[PDB]
Amino acid sequence: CVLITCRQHNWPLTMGAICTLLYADLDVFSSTYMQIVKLLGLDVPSLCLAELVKTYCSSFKLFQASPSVPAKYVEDKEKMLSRTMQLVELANETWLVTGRHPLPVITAATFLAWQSLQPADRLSCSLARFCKLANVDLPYPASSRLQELLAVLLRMAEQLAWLRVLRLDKRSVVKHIGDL
Amino acid sequence: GSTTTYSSFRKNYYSKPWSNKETDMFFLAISMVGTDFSMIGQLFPHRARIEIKNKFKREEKTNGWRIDKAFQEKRPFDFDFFAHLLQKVLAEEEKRK
DNA sequence: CTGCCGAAGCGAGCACTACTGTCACACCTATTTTAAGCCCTTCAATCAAATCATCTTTTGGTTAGGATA
DNA sequence: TATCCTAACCAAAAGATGATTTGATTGAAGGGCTTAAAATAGGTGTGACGCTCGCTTCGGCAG
Repeated sequence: CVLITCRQHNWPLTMGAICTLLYADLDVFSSTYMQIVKLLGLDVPSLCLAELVKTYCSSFKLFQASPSVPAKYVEDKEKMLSRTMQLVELANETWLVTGRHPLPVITAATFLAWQSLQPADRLSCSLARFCKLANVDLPYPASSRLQELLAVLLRMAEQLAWLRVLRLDKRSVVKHIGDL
Repeated sequence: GSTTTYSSFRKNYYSKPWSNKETDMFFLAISMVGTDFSMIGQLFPHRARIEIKNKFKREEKTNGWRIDKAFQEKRPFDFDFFAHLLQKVLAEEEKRK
């Protein structure tokens, strides 16, 4: 009920946050949700892609220094959120989001945006090595989305000679997205 | 605990892969028992009845001809003999490996 | 030897605990075909970092290339 | 001689360089399951329900 209520007012929320409390299980509450919605025939919006990023990105601990994240890890929220918006706009039109869980897409986009804002200090990091410093947990499909997007950017790069001349690959392309 | 409680479908747990000699023994049981997946599950205590049904479904995709060939290769049925054969052949597989 | 009637005392309306049982139906048994995703080992195949074998520049230092004292 | 400077170069210091194995990364599958449907059979176990006139108490004599 609260899920549908928040959806009517497009208030951001996700299933896991709710189900952590109710002793719930995916089958149980998903089936109950389908039953209630099809019983009452109520209309309800979907999770807008940009709706959830605003609160999700603000949850990171990258915006101020800490022993887990020295300055070389600290970053400004505005730049990375703009980069992630510029990445998700690529994701959907490339069919990447349809039929998939979105939060893996957001996780991969944020990880790579943070890396490429200071890659010299950040190309040495890793998905888990990142997420643990900000007290974040990551999807396994995050790697799948990362491979997909890396393929997409390597496909993108060959269209420009002054990017093609560098013979970009997985190792190097991360620092060039600012130009792409 | 953190708000980023990732959720994904976990019903696809890691089950032990099926052995080749175990598959041969499954076909032998098809020949000598039939398609009674409950009694097969008793014969294969390592495998529950739902695993037996899954094995049937996977094998029938291409090896349905072998299912029929085994089913027509009928044999007298003995639980004790089947158990001894299973354990002995698995031990011999371990020794060969 | 009863009791009248005094003296001391307090009071308030105005202050521009539940079952509990029946009972009915949620709950199951049985499955079959998509079609995407998500899921952990597990094997098979390949990629990546530290070490080993090897080349080079200086300090110690000679012969030899050179010099003073 | 006894010694230093110092081309070339031994020897090691030290500075560093190409290839290999081993630690690590990886694709895809092993394998497992869901919604969308058709359904009828048998059941058992949960859980609906600031005074100041009025009014009260009790001793000390009259008759």
